[PDB]
Amino acid sequence: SGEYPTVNEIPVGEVRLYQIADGVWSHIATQSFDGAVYPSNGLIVRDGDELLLIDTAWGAKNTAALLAEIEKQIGLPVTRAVSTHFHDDRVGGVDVLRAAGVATYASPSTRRLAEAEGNEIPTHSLEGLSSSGDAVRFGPVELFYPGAAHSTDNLVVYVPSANVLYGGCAVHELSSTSAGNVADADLAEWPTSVERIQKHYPEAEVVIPGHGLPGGLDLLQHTANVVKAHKN
Ligand SMILES: C[C@@H](c1cccc2c(-c3ccc(=O)[nH]c3)c(C(=O)O)[nH]c12)N1C[C@]2(C[C@@H](CN)C2)OC1=O
Ligand SMILES: [Zn+2]
Ligand SMILES: [Zn+2]
Repeated sequence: SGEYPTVNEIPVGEVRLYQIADGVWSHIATQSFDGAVYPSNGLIVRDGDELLLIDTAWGAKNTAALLAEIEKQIGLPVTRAVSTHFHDDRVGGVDVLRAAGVATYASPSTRRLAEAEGNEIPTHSLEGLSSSGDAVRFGPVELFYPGAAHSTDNLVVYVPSANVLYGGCAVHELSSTSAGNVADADLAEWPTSVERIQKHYPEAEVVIPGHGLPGGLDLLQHTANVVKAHKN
């Protein structure tokens, strides 16, 4: 009823949307992995009379529910989607999107890693993002490669119209006490990559993590702290 949704307020197999700013929503879904339940976030950005989707809802059925929730709450067509790294909470559901007529995009590095690991594979390659600090425009957002962090391929997304920074899983929520799932992370480079984000988006007003509650710029420094301490 207004608060940011958690696993406790999302019906089973359901998706909720949360208005972040004018023409910017996050989407929140729930999924089970290795016997535990987790929330995860993505982004929706108005693209004129179309919508740009950032990341799936972690699963084919979740992502079908996501499209239905978008049509119910927003009513504009999702035409393009970007996956910010190769894990299932970012690409799981790309096959559903592609069959729905959504054009799916990711960096070549993400597409390679998804294919190698048996995850669903976005159709289109996003060039110009292979060196840390690279940035390219994509409809109403800027895509930024900060360097290796939560994964070697993780991208972040900035909505300049609203100064919204979508950090993806390279950014953790403030309540985070751990670095999350670090199976594919580079703990040594992660703080340097967060520093690049901080330097590049100093005017960010909202910071959205890959999982958990949005906040302000403090999420960036907190993420660095938790990752450095995890490594220690
Ligand atoms: C699908 C994703 C995933 C699954 C379950 C939980 C998480 C969390 C997380 C978030 C908060 C928290 O408190 N704990 C855990 C994150 C995260 O931090 O982004 N990712 C999760 N995967 C799977 C995988 C691939 C590898 C295969 N060998 C394992 O590495 C991942 O990042
Ligand atoms: Zn991940
Ligand atoms: Zn994640």
